[PDB]
Amino acid sequence: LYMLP
Amino acid sequence: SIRLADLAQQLDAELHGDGDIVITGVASMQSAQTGHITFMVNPKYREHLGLCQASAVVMTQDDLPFAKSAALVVKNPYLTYARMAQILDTTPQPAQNIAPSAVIDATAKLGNNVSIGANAVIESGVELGDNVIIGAGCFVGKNSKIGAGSRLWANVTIYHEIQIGQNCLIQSGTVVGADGFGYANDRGNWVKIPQIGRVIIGDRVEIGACTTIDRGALDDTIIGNGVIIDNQCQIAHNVVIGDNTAVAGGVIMAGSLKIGRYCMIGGASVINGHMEICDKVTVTGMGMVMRPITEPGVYSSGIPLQPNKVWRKTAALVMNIDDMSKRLKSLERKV
Amino acid sequence: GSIRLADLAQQLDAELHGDGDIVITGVASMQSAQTGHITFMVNPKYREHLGLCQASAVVMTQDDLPFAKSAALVVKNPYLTYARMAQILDTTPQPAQNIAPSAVIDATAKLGNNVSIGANAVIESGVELGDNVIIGAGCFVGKNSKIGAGSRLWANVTIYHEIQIGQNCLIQSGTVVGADGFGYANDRGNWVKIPQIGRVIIGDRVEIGACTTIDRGALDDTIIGNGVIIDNQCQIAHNVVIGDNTAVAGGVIMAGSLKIGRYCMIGGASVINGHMEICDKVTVTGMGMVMRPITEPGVYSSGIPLQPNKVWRKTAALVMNIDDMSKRLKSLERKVNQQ
Amino acid sequence: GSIRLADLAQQLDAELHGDGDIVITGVASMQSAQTGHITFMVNPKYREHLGLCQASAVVMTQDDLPFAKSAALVVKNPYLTYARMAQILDTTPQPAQNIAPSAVIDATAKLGNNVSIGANAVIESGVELGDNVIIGAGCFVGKNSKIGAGSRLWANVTIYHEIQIGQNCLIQSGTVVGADGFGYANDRGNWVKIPQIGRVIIGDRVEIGACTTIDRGALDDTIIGNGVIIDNQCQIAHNVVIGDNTAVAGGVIMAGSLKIGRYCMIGGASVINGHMEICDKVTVTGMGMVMRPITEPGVYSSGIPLQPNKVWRKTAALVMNIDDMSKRLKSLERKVN
Ligand SMILES: CC1(C)CC(=O)c2c(nc3nn(-c4ccccc4)c(O)c3c2-c2cccs2)C1
Ligand SMILES: CC1(C)CC(=O)c2c(nc3nn(-c4ccccc4)c(O)c3c2-c2cccs2)C1
Ligand SMILES: [Mg+2]
Ligand SMILES: [Mg+2]
Repeated sequence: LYMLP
Repeated sequence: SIRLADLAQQLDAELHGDGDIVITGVASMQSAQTGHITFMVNPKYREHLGLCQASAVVMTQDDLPFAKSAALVVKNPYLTYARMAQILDTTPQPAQNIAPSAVIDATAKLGNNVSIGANAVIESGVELGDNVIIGAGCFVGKNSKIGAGSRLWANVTIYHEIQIGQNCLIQSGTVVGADGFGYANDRGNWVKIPQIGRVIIGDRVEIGACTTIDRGALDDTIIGNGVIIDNQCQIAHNVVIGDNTAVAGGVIMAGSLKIGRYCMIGGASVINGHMEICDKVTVTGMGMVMRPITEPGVYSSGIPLQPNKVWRKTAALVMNIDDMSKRLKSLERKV
Repeated sequence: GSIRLADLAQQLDAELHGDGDIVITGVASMQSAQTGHITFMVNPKYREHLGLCQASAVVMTQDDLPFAKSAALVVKNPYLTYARMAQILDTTPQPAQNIAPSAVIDATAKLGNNVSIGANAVIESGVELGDNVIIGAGCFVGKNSKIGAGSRLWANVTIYHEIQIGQNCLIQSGTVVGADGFGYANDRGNWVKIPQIGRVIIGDRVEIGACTTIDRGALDDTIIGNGVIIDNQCQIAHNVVIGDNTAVAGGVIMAGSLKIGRYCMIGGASVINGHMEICDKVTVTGMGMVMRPITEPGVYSSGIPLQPNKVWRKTAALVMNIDDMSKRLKSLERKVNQQ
Repeated sequence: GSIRLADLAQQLDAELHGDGDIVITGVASMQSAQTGHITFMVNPKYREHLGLCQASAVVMTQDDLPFAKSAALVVKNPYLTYARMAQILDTTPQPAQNIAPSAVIDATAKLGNNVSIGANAVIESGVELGDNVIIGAGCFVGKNSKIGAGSRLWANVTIYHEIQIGQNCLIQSGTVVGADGFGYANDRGNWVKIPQIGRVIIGDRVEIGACTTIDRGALDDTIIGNGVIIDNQCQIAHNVVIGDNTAVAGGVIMAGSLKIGRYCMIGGASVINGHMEICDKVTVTGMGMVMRPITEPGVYSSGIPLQPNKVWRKTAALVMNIDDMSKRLKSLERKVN
């Protein structure tokens, strides 16, 4: 997901 | 450097091939050479494993038919990678022994195997647990306590009356315990509210670089055990973060926010304060968190990128959406 | 630090009800307060809970007084009185005391009286520190910079050259004042550095948080007015001007040549574009995306808040396709108009 | 350093009109310029205002010349000329001079010629500093890192271990190069730290602003191309690759394994997703929410800008409820047809 690991 | 068989034993992995192979380090699949162990998680890499020049590849059972070298079969290749990387870790320590240029107050208390780097400054009353390492140029303020096995890289600032647990890691440029942003207002003039709370950091906390965590106003800012915080984060006074929560880079949190356990805060999110987020919440990147979150799950916000010509029309229509809504209502009425 | 309750009430201009010989040793929250502590009540909802607070004294209003279960200091404004009394009883240590032998101080620096400079601080040539200035451990203060009387730097603060800081400022650790602005010309794709030979001018009673960056101007100066408070993780580009008494919350980014007037309140993580002006008495709420000048006072906002991710996917897909929605609307209006 | 107008003119490839013996001592803005200063005009609307400028000389174009009220330097590009002449007349000090007695320098560090290292800086074992490198006060340079000739670090910069930095770079204070990025395996809700054993490779002529953080790679490297300029308080995650000559403005957050091509321009406060590619010649305007790969050159934007709060409340509520608006629209379309 967006800006997640 | 370790014999393959000895390594597979420490990793609880089923070895398939020569156990006498000497492994010296970890490498990506594209980069691995003789001596390297690597891993795969994506089945896309199966077809070209004969192009991989690692001595050993960590994989699953479903991968083994495609292996073209010694393999370590395991259920979780990614977790096995984390473990074998710790075993083969090359990272130096922030410091070794106590530097003669360090400046250490006489009333500081140090445990066994404390290392303090060059030109670090340790204030009166500080307590450093066993095996604690303080990088070069750090500052540790009055009466602060750092638990055993914790490590600060170079140029970390810890204020006074801060408490850090065991086996924490804090990267350079980070500031723990600065004043919270607290002011009364006297006819338009700001009046400082001294911030005499503290920061309490649990065990096994990792904090990134150029992150700031403010001390509380009266009671404390609290970071739970196992929390990980990335770079460029702001954690305001009296925030409370529950155990094992992960906060990605550039997240900005306002005062008196409470985050539960096992949350994931995506990069560049903005979380308002005096509110609570329950356990097991994921906020995706750039999330504008305005209201409490009371149910676990994934939450998101933001209108994503478009070609500039398209964006100009999108933003103008959105800005005039009330007119659109009125025209829709007028039309319903007429129809 | 310890003070008789009667002395404290006089310094606060409060009405004392109770034993003025009580010794107060510190401020505490209502939940945490114990013998020797003063606390305060701002929310009369807690009137019925005061018997549970074990503070030696509580700051409250006249309407609150009949509900007290302790010595009470009656005031018009408990919150402002709390600020004042926490200053009187402040336990915050100083960033340094006296002049550390490990400090490195150019022989041409000029110190006033009662200056303190902490361990391993570095002071460049031509620097002037006014009376009672305090430079924390590990700071750097560049050539010819001037820091006015009473101002204080926490540890590991970086001030560049030719910076001017007024009186009674407070700067938190990790902050950098006077770095190069982001200035480049461009010769066929090659960036050509524009030296940034302006300065930063900071007024009096300015408080700056931690890991904040304030760039110097390109020719003329970046200016921060008197009584300005700026939080952590802020970025102030070259040639920004901020008016007196403005407050900037955490993570705010301000592009070059922005002018902000007086008594503004900039909410956290706002993004303020440059070469434009915001007038006096403007509030930008958190995460505000400021693309245009603001010429009237008042409260301004932007941003679409959080939704459940499944809901958000639909919201974002429909918004991104809103031009088609607008075309459908106009077409239907034509039909209803019989054209 | 003071210079004769004719000599400055020669160094600038400028056509001198006026007294070549005028002594120029500094650069100044048009309004601040006094005797001894040189300044420049990029906007021909100031032509009628040149008599109000107290500079000893003005850089302008051939079309401006008839309007001069001072010695003029005629050039094709006054702005580029300004940049060049400000370099010649730069008053910016060096971050250090010579090697301070308080610096702590490991015996195994290799120092080139004419290296300056400021007070209380700390240089680890195996470090190599090329000719004319300057390390500001209070810096840290970790084991085996290499900094090429002419590169300069302002005060209180942190370089970790095994970092390669090229020639003629400039890094502003508070910046951190080579920290550990997020790298964790999840083991039953418990985080297991993965050592980050890749590096950062920064090319030549790179400028990095203040309090910017660049993480090292997990196995392979984070890579900054040549000629890149990066502003303050950017986060560059592990294994990001930024192509040559790209500009990144202040406060940009990039996630891991993002690849940015050459000659991009990333506007301030943008937020860029990882494991994906942005091609050459892309401009993202300020505050861009870049979730998806960008595969065509050009300009991209996002974001709904400020409104009066009373207006914003309706805008945000209507957008949040836009699915219901869309359904109503669909069902009015059926009812009409
Ligand atoms: C200066 C003051 C004493 C009062 C004040 O006005 C203010 C303060 N703290 C804030 N924190 N955040 C914040 C921080 C991080 C994320 C999101 C929000 C704001 O937006 C804040 C504001 C403002 C609200 C609206 C405009 S300024 C403390
Ligand atoms: C590199 C250059 C000489 C020219 C340039 O392109 C540029 C420059 N300064 C900027 N400041 N900000 C900014 C900073 C903070 C908040 C909001 C905006 C930008 O977005 C900037 C940009 C860009 C615009 C669009 C893409 S990059 C200086
Ligand atoms: Mg930000
Ligand atoms: Mg020293």
